[PDB]
Amino acid sequence: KLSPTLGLFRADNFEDAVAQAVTMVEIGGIGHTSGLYTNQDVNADRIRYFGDKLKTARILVNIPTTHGGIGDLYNFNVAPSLTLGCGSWGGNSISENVGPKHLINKKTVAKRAENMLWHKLPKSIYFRRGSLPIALSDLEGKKRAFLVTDRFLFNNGYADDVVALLKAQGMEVQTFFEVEADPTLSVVEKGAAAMQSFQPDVILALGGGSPMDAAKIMWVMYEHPDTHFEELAMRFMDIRKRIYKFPKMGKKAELVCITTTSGTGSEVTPFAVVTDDKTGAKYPLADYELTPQMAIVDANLVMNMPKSLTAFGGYDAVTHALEAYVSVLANEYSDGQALQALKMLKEYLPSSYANGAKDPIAREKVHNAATIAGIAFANAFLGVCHSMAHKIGAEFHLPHGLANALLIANVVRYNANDNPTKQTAFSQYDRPQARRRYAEVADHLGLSQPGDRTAQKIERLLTWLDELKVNLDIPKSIQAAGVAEADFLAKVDELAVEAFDDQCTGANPRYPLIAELKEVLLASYYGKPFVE
Amino acid sequence: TTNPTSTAIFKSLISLKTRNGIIFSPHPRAKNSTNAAAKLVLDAAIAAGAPKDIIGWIDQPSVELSNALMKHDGIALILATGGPGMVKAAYSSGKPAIGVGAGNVPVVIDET
Amino acid sequence: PVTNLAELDALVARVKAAQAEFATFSQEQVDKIFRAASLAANQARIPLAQMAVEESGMGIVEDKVIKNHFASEFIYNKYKDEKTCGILEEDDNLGTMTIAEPVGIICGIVPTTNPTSTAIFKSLISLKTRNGIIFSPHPRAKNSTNAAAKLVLDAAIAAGAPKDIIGWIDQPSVELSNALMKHDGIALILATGGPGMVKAAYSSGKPAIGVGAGNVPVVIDETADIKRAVASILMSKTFDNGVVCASEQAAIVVSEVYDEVKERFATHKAHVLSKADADKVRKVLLIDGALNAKIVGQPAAAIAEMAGVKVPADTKVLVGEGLGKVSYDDEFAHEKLSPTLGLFRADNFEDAVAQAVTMVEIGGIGHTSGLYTNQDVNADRIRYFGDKLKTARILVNIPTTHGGIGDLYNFNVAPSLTLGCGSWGGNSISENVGPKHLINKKTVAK
Amino acid sequence: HPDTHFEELAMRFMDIRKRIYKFPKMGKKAELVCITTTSGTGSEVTPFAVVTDDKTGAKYPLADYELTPQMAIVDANLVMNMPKSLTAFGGYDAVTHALEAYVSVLANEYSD
Repeated sequence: KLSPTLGLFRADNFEDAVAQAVTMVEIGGIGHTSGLYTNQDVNADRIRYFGDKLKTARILVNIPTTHGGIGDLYNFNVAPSLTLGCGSWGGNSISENVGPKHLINKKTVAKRAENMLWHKLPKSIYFRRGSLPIALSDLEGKKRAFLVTDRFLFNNGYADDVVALLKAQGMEVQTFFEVEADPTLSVVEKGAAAMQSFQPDVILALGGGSPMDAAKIMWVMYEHPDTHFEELAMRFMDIRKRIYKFPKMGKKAELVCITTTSGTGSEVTPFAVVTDDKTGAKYPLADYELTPQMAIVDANLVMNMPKSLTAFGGYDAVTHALEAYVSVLANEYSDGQALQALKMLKEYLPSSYANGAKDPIAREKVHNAATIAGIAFANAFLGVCHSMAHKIGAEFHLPHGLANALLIANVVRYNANDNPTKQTAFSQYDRPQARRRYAEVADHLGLSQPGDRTAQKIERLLTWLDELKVNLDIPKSIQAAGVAEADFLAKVDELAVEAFDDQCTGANPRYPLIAELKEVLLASYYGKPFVE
Repeated sequence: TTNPTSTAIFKSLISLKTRNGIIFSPHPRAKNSTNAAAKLVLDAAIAAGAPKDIIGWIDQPSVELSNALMKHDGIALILATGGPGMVKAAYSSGKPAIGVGAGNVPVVIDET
Repeated sequence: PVTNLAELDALVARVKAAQAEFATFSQEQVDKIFRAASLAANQARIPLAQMAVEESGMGIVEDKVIKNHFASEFIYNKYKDEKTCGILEEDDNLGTMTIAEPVGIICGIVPTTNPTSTAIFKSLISLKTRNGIIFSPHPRAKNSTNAAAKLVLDAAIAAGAPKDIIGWIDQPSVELSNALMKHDGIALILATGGPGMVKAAYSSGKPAIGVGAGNVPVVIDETADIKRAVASILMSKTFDNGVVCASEQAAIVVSEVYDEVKERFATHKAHVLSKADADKVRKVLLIDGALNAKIVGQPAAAIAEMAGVKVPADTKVLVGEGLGKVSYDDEFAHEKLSPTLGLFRADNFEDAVAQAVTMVEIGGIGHTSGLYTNQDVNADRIRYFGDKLKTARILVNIPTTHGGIGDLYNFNVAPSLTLGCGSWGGNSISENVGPKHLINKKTVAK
Repeated sequence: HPDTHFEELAMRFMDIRKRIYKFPKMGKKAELVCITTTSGTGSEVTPFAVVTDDKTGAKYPLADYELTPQMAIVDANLVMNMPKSLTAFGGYDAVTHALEAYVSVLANEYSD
């Protein structure tokens, strides 16, 4: 009306008035203002019942929709009834008051900049024969303790030793031996629930592979019972996306780890793998707060562990090392002890494989070498072969450590390239050429004639590994490993596609594509040399 | 015509905020006072170091002139308010536009 | 069966009521639906990438799969939990409650270039806004899109969702699209892709924002190192045959560093070109004057022979010289969206700047632009250039894409997509989309 | 520990391997963030300290692993301008540190 005139309605009830109101506003076509006159602290239900139905810009209760009462203004802080526009007429177009950002145009300029590389380690480690008593001697008043182990090893006269030493000053403990070859999404929560019933304050990780890392996982689940778990995985998938925060531990428990298998560097790495229960979805966890603060590397354990599981672990470590050195993530830092472990292993593998426990020299030597390898790729990530072998082990239940050991050969032949600039990225930046690096390894072992070219040294290198791995009595084609090959061909197709993106990604200097993986897989299965 | 004065100074002032240039379409009803304000505010601005003008406004405003500048290429934006019929032609421009208007403003009173 | 306005309007009513009582949900319960939907869309990127490979027709698989990776994870990490239900903020001192509320029914337009990522994107953010979304797949790429519609809705349903929140079209057709796009019940529309498309979108009398791009120029001065930029834009140029938004369209080279850059391309798979093959490719480049629609995502050898000339096979991109003229009529001036590029011969810094500004305006949308130069000897140059250029976004010594070594290059940035504007007109600096663009306000004063 | 005197901090803990018996008990109410500046000293990682007396300058060496700072940062921005041959002095100190360390009887495989 816009004039000193008004028409009224005769409403029936609260809801009748509300209906008439909504119907009345829509006629304007712009939701601007609407008013409620009512009792105010006997009726809140009414307040926001009414608020729920009405879509103006702005609701006032027991207030005139203007400016200027007594003194300052009624109401004294509010935009004017004008200044409320919208970019649309259409309907329900809730007006918004105007601001200079509606009158101003933007810029962001992003800068070019450099990155962060890394080297971080667990603080505390011990290493000898009979470490255990003298290692744990420094365990004063840490009062509650929890065991993580496997029923095979707990079944052996091993756990008894540590619980006795826990009684030595006397700890309230409980053994947990209820993990099989893998983290499951099933034991993890029962273990978490049991210990959080116990509220232990020290966690004892025992063994090889699955027992330790699953613990870590459910360990952290004790730290935050509140959160769900995907986003622990989904949020933190790999390195260098330090975005943004931690699940917040160091809290109410510490980690003391005991390896048993010579060949896994897991007990130092901040890594974990968990498997889903429908279809076994892989979930990789990787961030440095996962590193245990306590690591002990005794030997007493493996004098009696038989061949060639020895070989399996050693070959896993071997793979870890050679991939780590050539990794694009390789700083100078990992090169030192990676080279060290590689050099020092070449003598003590044949002896320990042939001799043990008659040779209580080579066994602990290769144990330490494997630990050093774990030190190495703790910062340099894995190679494509590693997750790919994860896969081959996955479908055919093949153990880790030898599955990759069947691959390494062709793998470096894939790296055996002069300059294919087909898919490589940023080649001449920090990684001049892998071939040279390999040759440095070769002559660095002295595996080369003083007068040689690179490729000469390279073939010497992988010949060395060839009959070296001959020495340890392993099949040379995966068919010789006992695999039905018709289905191999049938299912290698999708095997390769998941082999591509399985976190490899990957410091692999060169891109693979789906095709090359397939060539390599078939060549390795037949023991054929992948060469082009 | 309802608020020929406050709106003009409003827009002009916030424009000089945005380091802008503003063009005015006064109503043939209420233009002389609006143009007087245009003078006055520009004069204040000039006696502060402003460029010789930042205001434009229409003398004897007419519909075809309004459509011509409203469809002028050089203009970057338009600010309309008032009659519903007005802002709808404003939206019918293929150009960015926002219109300040209102609808029927209802109040309801209960027994309590 | 989605074919006629009978069943179209029926399903409109269906999803529309479903939104009506969907919008009544508490934040801490929609969150679970959120997590589950994100997860279940998250793992199976490989399938829809693969059957996108078959349905759409071109392109590279892993680019597609990891765009799905990046898109899903960006979306979730992008919007973990931001208060969108009920009260937003309170002033008990003045009794001013500010709350928010969903908008309504929205249509979604799916281009063939990214038929998958866009759909999940829109749908996921919609269930964020407690919305209902309608899809207009392209008759090219619809089956994979509808498969995604199934899959994501199935995840949502196995979380407590109303029986549907998706609508999508079977055998999409233009009249159906105009009917729903002009349907009364719809509250908004989200279009992207062809310039011609979003203009009809704006021609609706209804709120609309379109995600597009213009010709993306880069300029190179004498003080930059050649091989660096050469590298970066080979990676971007080759990305799935250069079909991503905000990708290379014009190479601007200052005077005396020119032929050396050119042989640097010649030292690589790029094929320079300065003869009648200019016309030989410009025919199919712009046949109808409207950007002939099968150069899209096609390999360099394919587009060379299918332009009529035979080329060394491993070549990656063809390079055009007949570009001394600067205007619309140049087909190199328009965007290419294929592993092809044309360059300029600039005279000085300011010549290149002028050509750049003239080049951008042709796109009509200020989206992206690139400077390759020395960086701490020239700041005057930096922001001289910054002063003249009005794209959305300036990058110096950087490719305008996503994914280098490790995290991303650059590792914190919105995608080249997701950048729309409420206007086409000119200099319309794109803004990326957010839920406040999808949510309505309230303050109640006490 | 404001309470204790200081000799026995030195007198009690003179070198390595006499882990007899306890700590002065820190990790307490402050943390350590260290920035080296001189290329050639590994002090900012070592749990070592040297203090000199005031009569005659009696040397007091302190050595035990809880002295290690939890935080170490090694930037370069610092020494582009530090002149020759103080560069050489630090580098040669580090050189000595290394060659002695390798041949030391305490040398495990770890330091090699």
